[PDB]
Amino acid sequence: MGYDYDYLFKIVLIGDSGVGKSNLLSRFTTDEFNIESKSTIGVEFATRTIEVENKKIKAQIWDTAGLERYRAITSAYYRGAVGALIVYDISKSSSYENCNHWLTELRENADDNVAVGLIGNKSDLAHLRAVPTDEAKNFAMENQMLFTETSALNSDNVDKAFRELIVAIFQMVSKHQVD
Ligand SMILES: Nc1nc2c(ncn2[C@@H]2O[C@H](COP(=O)(O)OP(=O)(O)NP(=O)(O)O)[C@@H](O)[C@H]2O)c(=O)[nH]1
Ligand SMILES: Nc1nc2c(ncn2[C@@H]2O[C@H](COP(=O)(O)OP(=O)(O)NP(=O)(O)O)[C@@H](O)[C@H]2O)c(=O)[nH]1
Ligand SMILES: [Mg+2]
Repeated sequence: MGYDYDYLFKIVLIGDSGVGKSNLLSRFTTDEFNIESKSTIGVEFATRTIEVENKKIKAQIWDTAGLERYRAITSAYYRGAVGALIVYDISKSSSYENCNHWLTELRENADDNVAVGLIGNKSDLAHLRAVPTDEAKNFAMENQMLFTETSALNSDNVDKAFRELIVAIFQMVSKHQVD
């Protein structure tokens, strides 16, 4: 209360430890980055309110370490989420290859009809690129996922990545005028 919003969307970040989930969260919600961030303790969330078609959408973004955890924690994490972002590190091909493992956790825990986006983070490390863009783009298309390469470090495409997901959920859950 105190805040006028039309929608609240819970969105979860999933992906290997180290890919940059927490920095994506912090960059998107509070415009902060930390080069010395460590593995996440417990579960955290932050919120940013954006505007789409003149409606205010509260985007509540959840974060937890990309590591094995108990069933009760993972169920609470996914519960109520209407969007997910699967994150890999464009400089680390093993993280990208593990995306199918994250897709599996998603299918196993997520509510019906969640919007899914794939993010290749750390695009500022293109001098050490291990994952070709066209390969990742194709993988996203094959699995009906949004796709963006981002850098939490320099802010490149971070708003774009989150906004596109939010706009996609918004599209789904509201009525729209034609012409
Ligand atoms: N809780 C609450 N907040 C309101 C209400 N009306 C306006 N506000 C706050 O006042 C802010 C400024 O109003 P408004 O200009 O309508 O915001 P917008 O965000 O719609 N800006 P433009 O529309 O861009 O100014 C709103 O963004 C909102 O945070 C209200 O009825 N209840
Ligand atoms: N160069 C660069 N480094 C990044 C970028 N994003 C995150 N990092 C760095 O990569 C490291 C890991 O980031 P972090 O956000 O903590 O990853 P995480 O996915 O949250 N890990 P965990 O799951 O364990 O909690 C940190 O040193 C962080 O600063 C980026 O866009 N570019
Ligand atoms: Mg983290």
